[PDB]
Amino acid sequence: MFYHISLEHEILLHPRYFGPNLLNTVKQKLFTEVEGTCTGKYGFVIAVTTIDNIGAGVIQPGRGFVLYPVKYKAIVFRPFKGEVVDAVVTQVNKVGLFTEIGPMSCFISRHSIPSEMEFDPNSNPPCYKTMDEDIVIQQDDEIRLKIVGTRVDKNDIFAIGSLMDDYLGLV
Amino acid sequence: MFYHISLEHEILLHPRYFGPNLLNTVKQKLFTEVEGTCTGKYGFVIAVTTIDNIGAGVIQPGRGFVLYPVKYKAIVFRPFKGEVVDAVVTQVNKVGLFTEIGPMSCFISRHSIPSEMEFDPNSNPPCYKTMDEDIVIQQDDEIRLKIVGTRVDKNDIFAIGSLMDDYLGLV
Amino acid sequence: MIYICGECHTENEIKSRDPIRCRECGYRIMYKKRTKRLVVFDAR
Amino acid sequence: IQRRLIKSMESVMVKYDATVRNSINQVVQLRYGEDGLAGESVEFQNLATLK
Amino acid sequence: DFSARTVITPDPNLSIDQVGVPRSIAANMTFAEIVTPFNIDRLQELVRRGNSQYPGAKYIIRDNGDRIDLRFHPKPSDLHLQTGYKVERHMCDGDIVIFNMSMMGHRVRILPWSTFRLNLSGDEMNLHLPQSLETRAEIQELAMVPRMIIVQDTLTAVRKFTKRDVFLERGEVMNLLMFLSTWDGKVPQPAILKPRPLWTGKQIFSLIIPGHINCIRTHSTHPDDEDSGPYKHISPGDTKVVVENGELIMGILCKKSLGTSAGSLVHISY
Amino acid sequence: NRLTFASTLSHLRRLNSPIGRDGKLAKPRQLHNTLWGMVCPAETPEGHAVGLVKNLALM
Amino acid sequence: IFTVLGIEAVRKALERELYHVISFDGSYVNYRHLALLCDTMTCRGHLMAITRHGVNGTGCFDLLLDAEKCKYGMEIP
Amino acid sequence: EEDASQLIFPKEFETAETLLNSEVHMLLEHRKQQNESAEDEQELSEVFMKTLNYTARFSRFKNRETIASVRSLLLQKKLHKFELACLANLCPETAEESKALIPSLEGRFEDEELQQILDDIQTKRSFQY
Amino acid sequence: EEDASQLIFPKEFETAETLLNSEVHMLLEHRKQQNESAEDEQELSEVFMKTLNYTARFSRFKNRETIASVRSLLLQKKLHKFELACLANLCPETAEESKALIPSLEGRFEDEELQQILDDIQTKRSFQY
Amino acid sequence: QKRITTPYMTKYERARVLGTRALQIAMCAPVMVELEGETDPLLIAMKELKARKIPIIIRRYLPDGSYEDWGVDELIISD
Amino acid sequence: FDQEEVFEKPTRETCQGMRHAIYDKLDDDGLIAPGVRVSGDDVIIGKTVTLPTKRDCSTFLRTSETGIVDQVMVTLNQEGYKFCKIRVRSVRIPQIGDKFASRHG
Amino acid sequence: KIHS
Ligand SMILES: [Zn+2]
Repeated sequence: MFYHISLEHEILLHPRYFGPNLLNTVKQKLFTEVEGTCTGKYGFVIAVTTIDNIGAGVIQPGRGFVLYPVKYKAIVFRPFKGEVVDAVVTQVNKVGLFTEIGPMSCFISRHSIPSEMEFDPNSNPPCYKTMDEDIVIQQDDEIRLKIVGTRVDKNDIFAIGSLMDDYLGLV
Repeated sequence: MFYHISLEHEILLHPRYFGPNLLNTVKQKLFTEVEGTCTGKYGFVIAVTTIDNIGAGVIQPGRGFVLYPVKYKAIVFRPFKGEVVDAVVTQVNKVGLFTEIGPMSCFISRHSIPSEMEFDPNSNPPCYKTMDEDIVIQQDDEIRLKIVGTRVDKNDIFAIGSLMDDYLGLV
Repeated sequence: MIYICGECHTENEIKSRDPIRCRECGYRIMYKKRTKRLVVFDAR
Repeated sequence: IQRRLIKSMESVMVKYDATVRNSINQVVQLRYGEDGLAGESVEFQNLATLK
Repeated sequence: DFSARTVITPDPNLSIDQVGVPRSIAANMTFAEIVTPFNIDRLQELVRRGNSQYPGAKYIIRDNGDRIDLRFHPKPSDLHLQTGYKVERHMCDGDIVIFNMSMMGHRVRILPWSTFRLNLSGDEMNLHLPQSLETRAEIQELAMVPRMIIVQDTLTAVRKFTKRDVFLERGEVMNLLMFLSTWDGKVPQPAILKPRPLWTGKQIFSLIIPGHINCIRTHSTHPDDEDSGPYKHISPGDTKVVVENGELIMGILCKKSLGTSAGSLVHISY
Repeated sequence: NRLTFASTLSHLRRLNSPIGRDGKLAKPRQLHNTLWGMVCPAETPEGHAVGLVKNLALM
Repeated sequence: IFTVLGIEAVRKALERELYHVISFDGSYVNYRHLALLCDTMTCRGHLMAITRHGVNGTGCFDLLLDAEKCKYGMEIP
Repeated sequence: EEDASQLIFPKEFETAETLLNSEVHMLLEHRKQQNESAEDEQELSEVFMKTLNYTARFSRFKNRETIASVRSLLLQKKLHKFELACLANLCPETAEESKALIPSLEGRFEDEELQQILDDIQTKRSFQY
Repeated sequence: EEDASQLIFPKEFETAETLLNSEVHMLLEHRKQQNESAEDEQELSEVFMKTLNYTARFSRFKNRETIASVRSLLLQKKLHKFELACLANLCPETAEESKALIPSLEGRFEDEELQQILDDIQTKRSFQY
Repeated sequence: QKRITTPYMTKYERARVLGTRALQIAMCAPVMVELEGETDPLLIAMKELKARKIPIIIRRYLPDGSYEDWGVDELIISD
Repeated sequence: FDQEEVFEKPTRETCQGMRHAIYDKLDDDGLIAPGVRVSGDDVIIGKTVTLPTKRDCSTFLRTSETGIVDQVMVTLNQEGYKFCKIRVRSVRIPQIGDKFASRHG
Repeated sequence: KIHS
């Protein structure tokens, strides 16, 4: 889910960037450190809107690197547990549907999929279709799923979804 | 340091030991599980004096292993931080004196040793002796040291000592 | 392996990593004649 | 409806004190069915002391 | 151990609790069993069979928890097992399976063909096998079909069978009584001894009724005025069902009398 | 659908009910009188999408 | 009925409405099952909508081993 | 220990205001425009591109006026901020769908009033053709 | 977060009563005797052997009577249980040595009274020859 | 003593007691009753319940937190 | 540019990663000729990727049905790369599990 | 179905 937050990030600036208008270098540096990354607590930081303020630069003893606490406004994508949200299917395998909820990728297990659905390796391309053929989930298909749980791995958030709940599927 | 404690240990008993007087098997089993081991919280369990009581055996569902909570009286060796205690030297190296405080082994760093002391590789056997030769620490020498800190590793407690404090040495 | 053109139905030998085209036609679809290893058929 | 009803009564059970309680241990009914009898063994009959 | 779903077909011969399963599906499914001296030889032979033969074991688990695949069979010594081991022997006859939150357990019977067999009394299903013995014992004690509780092809024939018109010759009676599991072994005395023996349908059905259960029911085509008339006990149309000492003395059975309801032969017997 | 020749013919003449506000407000699933001679009444897929998909009449 | 007669009266009214629809087609359901549903909804003193989540255990007793009863017994082997 | 259905989550996100998928696309577009031309910097991260496609594909509104109208319309009610974006992003067809997908709404919204809100969103969301 | 000098340690050890190095040897000997002969079991763990040598080497008392006398003598005073074994195990020569080695004693013990206690321990500890 | 639970044994208790005992029997557990060739472990435990020899003691947890120790032999089973 | 797909027999030596299956069915060109019976898990077309030694990525039978390849087609796709299609023919005998339906009902 |  998308939110508007005010976060704090300590920026490490090399003394080489102590030239005129060094604040510009700090401002542009913040567009690379917290931009495009995925903090495990607040989720993916997709973009940064503006900068609130830049704190005083404290020089760390011994290290010689000035620390600049800067406050900025950014939008994060934090998947809350037990939240239903639309997703896009990127691939389908016997294990289960592989979905894509925005920047992150959510995996759907076969057990979580309703029993009526049955994987078909013959059909080109693969798509979980039930016997009645009423509902079929192809690749790049907009489907709604509920995230039972989320786990953080290697500075990334991996989500697990399910469709056992009512009104989860193509609609 | 040696203490007298009453600990709790859940004993896992196989159904094969459900024969007559099975309580004896539980009693003898406790003399192998908590005996000779080294818990990281209470230190080395050098010996067990007696058994207080044996609780009711609860059968774990599915597993089929009956769990017997048993209370026993035992003596532990827990090295408290910042505690001065006698030690026995087991080996001497350029890095520093290697001591032995009962069941565990405590290592003394060269820096912690007083500056007056100087390692002598020529002397057979090695022994940290100062220039004045007044005090010499040979192997198997009873010396007093203060444990600055202790760390738990692989179910064992490793202690670090020092002799900078007054009245630490051969006396 | 030996293939068959889908237009003239003539044998044309095509090797590995070779363009698929019939010399007599230029036709771009080729078929395989048959395998010399026969199978067992039971009337059931 | 079937799924909804089960979820709202999944934790409802009869305890050893002949009382109906949920996971939170709240008393739903003092006695199961207000009588404390199973619904399978009961048989239909008409007592003839009122008609 | 979820199995591959397959279509369902009926099988009157199988008991309602029993379920038919093909060899191929049972081969994939495995049931871990703890080996004991009383059945040490049974596991010794099954493991020797191998995975190529249907009565085999997919894996064998030692006391330390190591699993050895039986497909390769590298050493004969590894094949040998000790007491207390766990062997994932393939499903065989007599095992308990559970399928469609209330689920009914069933006893698996191996049949040659592929489709599942169920004694209904179509849609694909997947049968689940309880690996643990504790839950297997619990399932067979409370989740079985008898504790959970007739086809339309039998009720229609039952009404015709119990009709007073139906008369069974000695030859016909023999075949019917052969299929009767709850038979004392003694042929009942014919209702019409002369000029030739002729057992009525009710007499054969009387042995079908278990024990001594008494109940009174009415046929669907039972005139209301018949009960008030003098012929209430002797029904002109045999529309009144009465059972005494487990014997169907009179009346044509139907869904009202034999089918599940507030009062019925099946309900009273239960 | 090339499973059967009849299926192929039906698919080519297949019709779809309107979607969105127009379809939502109306009752495309229900069979109307105007279908007489224009859209086959009997032919309709079975399921939730019953009556939404139809087939053109022969003539 | 809740705002006029109270939650207690709703329990009977809810039973009647539930039984009325169930008995309309001739089907019958045991009163104990029907009463349980009404009691759960009104257990908190106010009408509660049935859990809309609709996503969908023998632990009230524990088996304990006794050494006294194990004094007798011979191993099968 | 957090669950969206029960409206439990870290206290930090309480101060944050939710954003719509279509609205975020505008913010991403503003970020994309300046980076592409305003300053000579490295190409945007793959994460930024991935979310841009997701927002564009699921964008339920054409222009800011439609987005603002829905935001203003839902702000008048007691809708929680978490439900503000979730309802608009999901676009439930009817009131029954929204409550099942959003358990929170059932707590303080009736079957009739909410239906009058979802249908309003339908009149705002624009279809391709 | 625990320090012996400041008398801070896990609350569990408070109930425990300290033991002397020589006294522990007796307990180990009792454990050793039964295992060796009373029951046929596996040989004692290497940890048990290692501590047995440590206690025997640093055993400051010959028999139980000497151990009991020192324990009773120190029990009459307000000596903390942690200091009870530590003082006896260390056997400080003079009062000044004990306080520096044991910071706790300096809090509630004077330079004169404690000296009268350490010298008593000296009269009890037995030398080889 | 002072036990207020029903003297009879519930079906759930019977199923679990036999199941747990049967699992124990399969793990080389001793059998109190005489063995007359019954190989299947469930049969061994079934007759043990009939003879009132199963060592298992049922601890019924009351909803208030109290527990009552009811022996299988003490409980009245239905045969 | 570095890695490309090719059609050839995935020999056990030249190929590092492979799946346990019978490879005698494939011909010198990596394509099974018409008339060969195929049953269970069997490779019917040989494809390998020259990862930066090659890794096997052949295609096996979708199911375990026993069938005989009917015809084999080798072509060039729109991109110009070699492209082939093969039709596996199997005979199904009606059995107890097959579903039969009348013209109505 | 079964072959799958
Ligand atoms: Zn040609």
